[PDB]
Amino acid sequence: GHHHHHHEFMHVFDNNGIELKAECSIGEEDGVYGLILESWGPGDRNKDYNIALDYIIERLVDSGVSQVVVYLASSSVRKHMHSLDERKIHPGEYFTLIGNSPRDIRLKMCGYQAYFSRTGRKEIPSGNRTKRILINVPGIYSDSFWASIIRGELSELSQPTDDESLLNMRVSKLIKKTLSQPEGSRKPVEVERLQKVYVRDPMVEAWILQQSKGICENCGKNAPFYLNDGNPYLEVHHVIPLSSGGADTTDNCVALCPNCHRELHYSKNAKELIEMLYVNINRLQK
Amino acid sequence: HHHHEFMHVFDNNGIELKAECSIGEEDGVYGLILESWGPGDRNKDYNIALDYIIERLVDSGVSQVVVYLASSSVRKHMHSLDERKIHPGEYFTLIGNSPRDIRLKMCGYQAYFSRTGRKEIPSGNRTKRILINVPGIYSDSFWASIIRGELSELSQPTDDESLLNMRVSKLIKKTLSQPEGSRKPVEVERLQKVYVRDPMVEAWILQQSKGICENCGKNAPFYLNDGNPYLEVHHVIPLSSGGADTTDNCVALCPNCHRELHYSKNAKELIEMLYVNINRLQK
Ligand SMILES: [Zn+2]
Ligand SMILES: [Zn+2]
Ligand SMILES: [Zn+2]
Ligand SMILES: [Zn+2]
Repeated sequence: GHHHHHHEFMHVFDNNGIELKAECSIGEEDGVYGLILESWGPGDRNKDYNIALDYIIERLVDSGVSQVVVYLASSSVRKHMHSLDERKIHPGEYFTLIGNSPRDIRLKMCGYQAYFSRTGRKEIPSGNRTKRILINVPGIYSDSFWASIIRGELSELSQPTDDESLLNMRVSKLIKKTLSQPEGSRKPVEVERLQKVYVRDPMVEAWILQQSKGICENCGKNAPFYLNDGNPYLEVHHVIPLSSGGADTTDNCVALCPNCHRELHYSKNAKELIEMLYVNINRLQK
Repeated sequence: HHHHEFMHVFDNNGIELKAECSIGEEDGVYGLILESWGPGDRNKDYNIALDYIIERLVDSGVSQVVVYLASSSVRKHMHSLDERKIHPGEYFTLIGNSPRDIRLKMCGYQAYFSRTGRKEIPSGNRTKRILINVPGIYSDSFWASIIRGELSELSQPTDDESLLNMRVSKLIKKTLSQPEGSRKPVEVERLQKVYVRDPMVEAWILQQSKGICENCGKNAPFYLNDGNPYLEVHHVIPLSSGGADTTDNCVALCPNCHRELHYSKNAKELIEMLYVNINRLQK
């Protein structure tokens, strides 16, 4: 319901539950979804930008978010830069929050905004450091997650949930802590849900599997196991995902073993392997 | 006002036969229009292609057809459909020991016609342009399945991942020309039934594995960002089947081993070996 009703801006709450002068919103823009922090304006409109950003980073880390992706989201940048790889403010595919304190992470984040102008990228970080920005956590499409980050009341890490992205996020943090044997649920709670899924083409899948000849196209190795019908098991992967508006065509699909298909989603060196395949496989067109 | 979807008849393995046809409507009659075995070996394997058609028609419930001559000479010189009908009786029935012997009956009737009209002595061609009509049926997708076999049904796109797998599995057997596909696929909001899952259970299981799988020995395929070893937790008795979300019903596996327990037929035996090796598990 984003039509006929002028959406009002949400404001980030401090640790005492009190509203900050720091406009924000939760939404999707140009294929990417997350928290859109509004810019520090002329005449001190969003005076608490920096301190509000400190709290967001703080709360993401305590909720188990290790890595994020921050995009430049002022109206000019989105016009003059059409790709997602270029609108991102930081080098590498994922900005990590693990290393340092929330202020240090923020200073750096605010710093990388200065390397942008309205035409494009600058030689030096001379620009403004308090622009409109979009913070993406990969895998997370939940409005309630971002709502809690703005609100300041977070869920406990042990909290059960139906969201599998939210589960993984919490586990990734729980692995670092010493866990005693948890009791669990002998009768787990089922829940009806809606999910968005794309209609896929069996011919594009089937064509890509035949051409592979049952060998993974990233690593050189052959398929791990065989199906009941006798065929080898690989998994077809869209190099430009369908969530990010990619095509369902043979010229951006690739057959991989389960392990490599996982590598390309989550690995620390995932940017190397995705470019590597655009050289090797000549049908793959970016 | 005639419409046509042009095709070649396919065999059971998806190979394009030398037997061009169409799903068309001509003079009110809608059906499969199989082109002639030509003057210079045009449509070489007409008779082969017609056997598949007769086989598929019988497989899909059709026992009766009407066959008209549809050559442009006959069209001109024979002025009613009733005289263009090759067989006596309202229908030609698809019954016999073989589709081939049925085809010989059907083509036997064709010999009783010249290019200009009906022939007193059957001394004519047995391999002519004909329209195979099934009155009552007006589906292109029905005739597409008669023309292309099971390959036309299996090629249909879907959101259902289980059905997408059944179809893909069967399409790997067939020979396939290049698909093209869609450059802007449609997203569907569909209903789903998921379970509320405990992250203490999952995180405990991943800790006690120490980065190695519980059916193959190997380490994690890659180290996840922030240095974690990448494995996947899987419920040995599914939550669908009344499985508990407990440490005694979970195992850590690499993606290869995870898919192996799901999609193999030999998975039902792999499960048994987890109860032997991993003595934590209860059932
Ligand atoms: Zn994929
Ligand atoms: Zn591989
Ligand atoms: Zn599983
Ligand atoms: Zn394994």
